[PDB]
Amino acid sequence: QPRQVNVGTVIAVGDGVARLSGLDQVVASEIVEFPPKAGRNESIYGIALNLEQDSVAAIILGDDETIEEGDMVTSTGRVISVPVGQGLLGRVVNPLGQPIDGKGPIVYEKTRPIERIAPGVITRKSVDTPVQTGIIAIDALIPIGRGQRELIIGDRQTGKTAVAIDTILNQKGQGMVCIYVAIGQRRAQVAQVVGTLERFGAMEYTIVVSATASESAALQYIAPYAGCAMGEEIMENGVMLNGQLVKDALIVYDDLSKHAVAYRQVSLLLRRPPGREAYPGDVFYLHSRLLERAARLNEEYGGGSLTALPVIETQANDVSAYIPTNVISITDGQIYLESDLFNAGQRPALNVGISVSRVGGAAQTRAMRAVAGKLKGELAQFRDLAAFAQFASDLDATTKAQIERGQRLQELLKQPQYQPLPVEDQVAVLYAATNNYLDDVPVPLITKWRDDFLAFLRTAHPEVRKLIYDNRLDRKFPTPEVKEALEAAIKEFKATSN
Amino acid sequence: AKGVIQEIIGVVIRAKFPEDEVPEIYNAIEIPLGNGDRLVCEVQQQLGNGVVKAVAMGSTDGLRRGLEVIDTGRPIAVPVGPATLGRVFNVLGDPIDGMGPIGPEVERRPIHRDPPSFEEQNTQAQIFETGIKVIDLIAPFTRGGKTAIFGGAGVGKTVVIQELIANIAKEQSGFSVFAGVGERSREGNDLIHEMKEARIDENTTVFDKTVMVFGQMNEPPGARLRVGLTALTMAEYFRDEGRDILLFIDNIFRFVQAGSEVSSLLGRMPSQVGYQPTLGTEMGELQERITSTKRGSITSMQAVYVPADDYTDPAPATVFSHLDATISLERSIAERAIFPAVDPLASTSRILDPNIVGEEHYRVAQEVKRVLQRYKDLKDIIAILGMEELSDEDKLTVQRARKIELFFSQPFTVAQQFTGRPGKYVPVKKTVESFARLLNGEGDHIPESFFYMQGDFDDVLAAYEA
Amino acid sequence: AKGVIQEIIGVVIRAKFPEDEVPEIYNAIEIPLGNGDRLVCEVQQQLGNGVVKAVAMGSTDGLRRGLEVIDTGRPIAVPVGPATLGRVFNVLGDPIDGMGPIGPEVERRPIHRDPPSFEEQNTQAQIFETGIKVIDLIAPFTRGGKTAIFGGAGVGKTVVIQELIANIAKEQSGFSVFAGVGERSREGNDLIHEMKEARIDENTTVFDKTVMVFGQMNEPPGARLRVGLTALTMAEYFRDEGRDILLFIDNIFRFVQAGSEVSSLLGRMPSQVGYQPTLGTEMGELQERITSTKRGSITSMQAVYVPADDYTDPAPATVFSHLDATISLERSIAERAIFPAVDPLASTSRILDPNIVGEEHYRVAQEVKRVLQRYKDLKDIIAILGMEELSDEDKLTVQRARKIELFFSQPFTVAQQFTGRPGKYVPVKKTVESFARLLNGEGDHIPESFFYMQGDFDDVLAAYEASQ
Amino acid sequence: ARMVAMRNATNNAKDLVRDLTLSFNKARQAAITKEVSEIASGAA
Ligand SMILES: Nc1ncnc2c1ncn2[C@@H]1O[C@H](COP(=O)(O)OP(=O)(O)OP(=O)(O)O)[C@@H](O)[C@H]1O
Ligand SMILES: [Mg+2]
Repeated sequence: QPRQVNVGTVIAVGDGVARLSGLDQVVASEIVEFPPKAGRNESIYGIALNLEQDSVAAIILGDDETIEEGDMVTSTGRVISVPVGQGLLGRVVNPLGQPIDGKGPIVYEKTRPIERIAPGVITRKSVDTPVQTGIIAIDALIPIGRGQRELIIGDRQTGKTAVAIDTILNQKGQGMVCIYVAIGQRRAQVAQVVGTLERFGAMEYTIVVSATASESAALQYIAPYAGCAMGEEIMENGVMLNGQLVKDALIVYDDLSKHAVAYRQVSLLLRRPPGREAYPGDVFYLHSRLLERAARLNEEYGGGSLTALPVIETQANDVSAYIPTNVISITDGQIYLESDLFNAGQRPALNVGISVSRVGGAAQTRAMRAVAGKLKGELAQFRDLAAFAQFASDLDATTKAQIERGQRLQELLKQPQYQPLPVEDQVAVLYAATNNYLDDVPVPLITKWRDDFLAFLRTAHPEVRKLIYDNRLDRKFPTPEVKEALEAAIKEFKATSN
Repeated sequence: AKGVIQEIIGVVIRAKFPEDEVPEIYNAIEIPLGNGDRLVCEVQQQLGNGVVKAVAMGSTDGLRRGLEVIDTGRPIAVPVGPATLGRVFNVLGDPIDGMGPIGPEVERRPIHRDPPSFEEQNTQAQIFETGIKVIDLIAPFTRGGKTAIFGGAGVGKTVVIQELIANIAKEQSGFSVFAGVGERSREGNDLIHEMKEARIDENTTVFDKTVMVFGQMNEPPGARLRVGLTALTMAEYFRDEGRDILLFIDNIFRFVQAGSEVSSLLGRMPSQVGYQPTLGTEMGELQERITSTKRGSITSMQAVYVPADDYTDPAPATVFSHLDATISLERSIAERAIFPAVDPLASTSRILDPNIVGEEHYRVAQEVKRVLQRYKDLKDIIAILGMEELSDEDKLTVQRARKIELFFSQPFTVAQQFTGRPGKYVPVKKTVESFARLLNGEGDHIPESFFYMQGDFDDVLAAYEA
Repeated sequence: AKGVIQEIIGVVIRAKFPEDEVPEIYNAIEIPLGNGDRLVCEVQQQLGNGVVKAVAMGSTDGLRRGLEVIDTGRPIAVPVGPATLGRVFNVLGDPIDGMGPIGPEVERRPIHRDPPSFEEQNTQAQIFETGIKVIDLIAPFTRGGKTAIFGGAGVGKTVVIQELIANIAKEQSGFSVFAGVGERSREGNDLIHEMKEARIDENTTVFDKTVMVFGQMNEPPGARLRVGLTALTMAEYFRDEGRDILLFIDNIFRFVQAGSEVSSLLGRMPSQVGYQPTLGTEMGELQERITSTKRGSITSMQAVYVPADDYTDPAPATVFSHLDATISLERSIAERAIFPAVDPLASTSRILDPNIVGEEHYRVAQEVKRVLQRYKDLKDIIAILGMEELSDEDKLTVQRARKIELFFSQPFTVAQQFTGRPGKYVPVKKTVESFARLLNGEGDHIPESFFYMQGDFDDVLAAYEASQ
Repeated sequence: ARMVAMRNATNNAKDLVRDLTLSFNKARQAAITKEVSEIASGAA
């Protein structure tokens, strides 16, 4: 089937950037092919970014050492696109849709173009259905709802990837399809993440799009946009997961700071003028394009949603830097993880004082919304009285019990790793703590207490958990039916243990 | 009047036109696409020999280096008129709402207009009557003036906007304009559209009295740059009729950011921290069309987001150079069921001087915010002294402060169908008289929670008598 | 082949070749240079009609324009195999020791190779006992994983590296590779030679199981840039055949700084503080080759130099995401005569997991961090108000934290040159037991000064009894 | 005793102010250097 293709000549190939000379009538983001030649039996694609007069500066999606001056490039008519559909679930694919786990070819029928306009202005809807992270601190104080983009910002090693993986693991039966985009992450760490996902059986609904550090900066630059297109297809067409047409996607960009670094590299290799901190001028536009594609569409456009969880590392906890402030501005909420809190035993390490979720209670179940108000108020008030706690020892009994309750609540949130708690379990624990049933327990045992309590509900009374889950959407959660057989269960557990 | 695209670098398009038909500096390029619609660019720099450098206003992910471009002669033309009311528009004036396109009979006006001359400016500042007690007392607006709210989410800023629109539409004619510049599409859209469509006043929804233009973060920098000017043109049409207009430029700072990007991609030499060299002039060309002339006044209440918490940053400083009042919404006041979360402190206004508002208005506004000047600093003392059991006279001051803090709250008409409480419109004279009489001590007979959601002191009294 | 030099800008040489014989991106070209010795440059960029920009990797200060350049047609090829064991090489693979050149029969492998694929990654790791209390307790040294120490100028990175090599180089169970990229030839090498040749493993010296590639501070930027890749090529052969490899790269920073100088001479647009735009990609290309695969394991220990004392510098910030274990050396700790100088709060490790390292070890490490976190939270209160204002339990935690800070100090066998304290090797079990006893309360009566330069807790108790 | 303790605390606070002033001046010089470097890079 012979066809005529436009051909140019590589006149200057450098550090992953090639000047393609005459490729007239090339679309502004096409895929130049670099057809195989003597010594290379495969094709190395590239993205024709700069369409300058008499030149096409194109970043190379692969290894540029093989490309040589004078090589012919054929301009495929397609804009940069990624395969999407059911076939990508459970597969690790590089941002071009090519599998890298070697489990076979990707079976697909549709290729959605990356770098698509936002889903729409009026096409969205209010975020109401919650995303159950499984972390009590997140699910109670900083709620995440379907269609809400929530940044995870922290220091170099505080638990950002741990929080993201816990969120991904928790979506077992909640009709969510997770996507994990690993930008600039070392291949061993991506392998560890895939092993963790496979160990807990969370690789039947997860797509891993990894552009590791060794791979060219163009692949890292397009790493989130691929995957975002995958989630766009999932929310717009749906995938058959567990026999259900799931149209909810949860995408986690492993590190957007590394994505910004890759964009800076490809821009400076293209000799585009720099901006602040050597980043290009339109990097806020870079991240706003990516994050504004996460939306909760209305019922007229399908009713699907895409939840984004960007991850950012900050140098020396400087949240005033350029990329951190840009993405903080873009996102609908922030989860601050601090090394000071992480070392002090607070394992989730959320700085609940400065962590915010602009969606708020609308991203919580009615049970969680009803219960967590007291939790948030008491935690904030304990943070306020920390000043008197550090110095004053003459505080009255009211303030002593108040600070003690604050410590109770803080120790309640010291959740371990890879142990998510479903919504009913968190609701039961928060009801037990907020209704003074946990006051007699000393702080160092509270976590153990909580764990033991759950075992009780997993053995003595599963019907109370079923009842809590069944009517978690009612306007007034503390139904007299719910209020009984739960306080009774708590009191029964109190007698059995200590 | 037809040129050819030469270069395409991101959202900056260079186009070569014939020698004698080069487009002007702010004309539209209007690149036609294959699938029927068009990509409207905006010229930014005439240069070379018939070559113009323009900002895309769109994706430019499907354009070659030979596509024809049709100069429109005039700048971006936006529909203005009563037809463009209760509708949502983009930067180009194309209605992005579900309803149909704007008819050809509606007048189209250029996006770029000259702000009113010096002779037309009012020689004396005038207070703008909003009806909200805390706003009209602590931080009064200005007719044709600028006000900025510094508040996040969940503090009722959207409800404040809705009530301001409703009050201006009831007491005056009061058409309103809302330009969401660089907003989250979730917050700006489908959580402003639905809340204002649901909110109703005199059997008319707030959305029916408000124009909306939305340049969101997903759109290219040029769209976020010119959405403010689109809203200014739409508001200026009504201002020419003599009607008073209230304009909400949500995240005016995202306007500045947009310009920065537009400069960085335009090759302009960077200024200060990466910001554009034309910062002051660009902000002036937008903030000077917001003024009170003889015919009418465009009062603006903007929203400012400061990166991190840096007010020293050039964008917040440039915004503040054009601000007349600041309203500081706070989480603590909002979580205390005080529906208007306006902080009595940290909310300033240059109108609050005895020459404009009046000696009595200034005197009471200084009497209040003085018992709170200490922010009830007694609260620190109460924490480690328990009031020393009681204060010699301070305990009174605490009672008055709590009573006035409760009294700052007001039932809003837009929330009348949510909380089931009728909306109260309080004139500035009623507010000043009520607060003065409360500070004299007339309000020392009623307990707290009787000031919780009532419009005037007289309304509190009626309640005590009943 | 047979090009001509056009420009000589620093160590970057631009050469024009025939139109159809342009060298590839990473090929090696050679200037005859006369005298029978040639200058081997590595191409970096292709600029147009036969013009290529290459890095000299040599003095490049006595050659003129118009000199001919011969295109070898292959990248830098270094010898690999058992022939490289016990020998010292340049970046080019040419031996610099007194022994003869490597024979032609020895395999030559290019120094530029693709890193192991995603399939080959081996995520299995286990604790590697090193005998240093702070390393084996807070940030365990990882077998088959990547670890590094980030230290300033005045801290003892070299002392820690030498102690680690002395401790773990006798019981290697495999070969080892040491790369001296941008390090002093006084201590970084030629006294590691003295220590490695002196150490004996059953009549075979440690130096007989080591491939050492140098390229130190005196070499031009190209040698420091590609010496790491040469060492990785020499170690990948041993990993691919199943032999366990202990890899010790010195100052990965110096590798990055050279890349920066090369990029500056190449005319690339600078990024951040003068660094190359391609910093992340270069770091990835070097580091992803340092991986344990399913065929063999590389137990890699790296050093990183932080410019000034800025841990936010782009080079250490790029390194931080490529490690399994991070050990942060701080000048403030070093100036307190705490020569290990490791900051427990800024040092982490992936295998510090109760399933991997043990429940007791994990609990002890977490408590030793929670203490000293309570201390860091109270540094200013102690600084201004003083010790008295703290509560009783806060006073106890602060005293225990300062005792722990003193106890993390440990004399090293390689530190006898300037310190009179004999070296101490504390097993991981002894370290865990000592710190658990310290946290329980045993040793509260002991003054803090008795925890300085000691081994396990028994040595501290014996010193206290000697002081009575 | 309170007088002596506050004298010592004031001296410590003054020393800490001096140290923080040195650090702030170093940060200020670094910020100016970074700003001029990036401005010159953008100009060139
Ligand atoms: N309960 C916990 N919750 C979160 N993190 C934990 C918990 N317990 C231990 N950790 C730490 O979190 C690590 C998981 O990686 P983490 O999420 O911190 O990576 P990261 O923030 O992406 O950092 P990096 O930049 O180094 O890859 C574990 O190795 C351990 O050190
Ligand atoms: Mg991570």
